[PDB]
Amino acid sequence: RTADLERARLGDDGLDFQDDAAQARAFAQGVFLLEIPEWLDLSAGDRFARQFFQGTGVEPYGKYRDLSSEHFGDELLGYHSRVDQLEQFLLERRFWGEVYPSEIATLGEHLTLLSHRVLRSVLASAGIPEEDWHRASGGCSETNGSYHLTFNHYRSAHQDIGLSSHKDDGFITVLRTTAQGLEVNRDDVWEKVPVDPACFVVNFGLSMEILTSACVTPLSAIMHRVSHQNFDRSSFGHFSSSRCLPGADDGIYRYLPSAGLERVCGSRELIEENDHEIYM
Ligand SMILES: C[C@H]1CCO[C@]2([C@@H](O)[C@@](C)(O)CO)NC(=O)[C@H]1NC2=O
Ligand SMILES: O=C(O)CCC(=O)C(=O)O
Ligand SMILES: [Cl-]
Ligand SMILES: [Fe+2]
Repeated sequence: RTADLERARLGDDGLDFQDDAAQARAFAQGVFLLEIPEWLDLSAGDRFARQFFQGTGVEPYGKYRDLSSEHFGDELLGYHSRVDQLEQFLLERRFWGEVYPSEIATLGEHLTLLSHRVLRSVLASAGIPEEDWHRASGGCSETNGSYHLTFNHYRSAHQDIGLSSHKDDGFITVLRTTAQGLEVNRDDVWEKVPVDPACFVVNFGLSMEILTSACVTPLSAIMHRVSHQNFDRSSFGHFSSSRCLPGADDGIYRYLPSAGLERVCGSRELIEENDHEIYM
């Protein structure tokens, strides 16, 4: 029914779970709760998620409904109506300063540095050598990855599932949710993720699963979905991927213990393949 997730916070040494066993469960499941720093203001992001889809009559964020992928030269970006209840606004970090409201780009930057700290804690626990982190993470072990700040709205009038079962593409997703609907399939049973507006939900994407698939303790990309919503719902997430610019793709790698990194596919290629199976 309801998943019982481990809870972590970022501290002086990195990710702090209650004990080492709890960290191992969290990383093995591929999903856990992360305490939101008390200084971090999420209210503008919350408002953007409630407004982005409403058009230019609605201030200050409704106008982002009018920015489609054409305006960015990148089919992933801008406003997208999906086949499920979900509609989205997606923007990669290279456009945040120019295109997002200033306070929304600020939020994106805070989340990038928090996620960077989360990812480095995970890479260390996997025993991957530090000098391989940059290439293994497509730049996300520093701040050279591809980062999408993505706003979600579930149109409860559409007779669809909220968002189909899927795995995220990348290494780390930091998910901000304040209402029921998110479900996870940790072990062949769907379970509700408990709502705690004081925590983010963190999960691993396909790139984390590929990277660690040959390690002693492989880490999984959690299968998750959003159930059919009878009232409206919104949320947003920060997604870290191997640099996947249209002209500069850092590739997707698997770590072979005692050997090094082996290339599996392209970063954008993984995203296109994954977006395909999610929706059709
Ligand atoms: C890379 C980018 C686009 C790909 O789509 C995802 C995907 O999780 C989803 C469900 O939001 C697309 O609808 N969203 C992102 O922001 C990012 N990662 C995803 O997996
Ligand atoms: O809205 C949610 O809670 C989840 C959204 C999600 O999983 C995604 O956008 O990839
Ligand atoms: Cl609509
Ligand atoms: Fe997701």
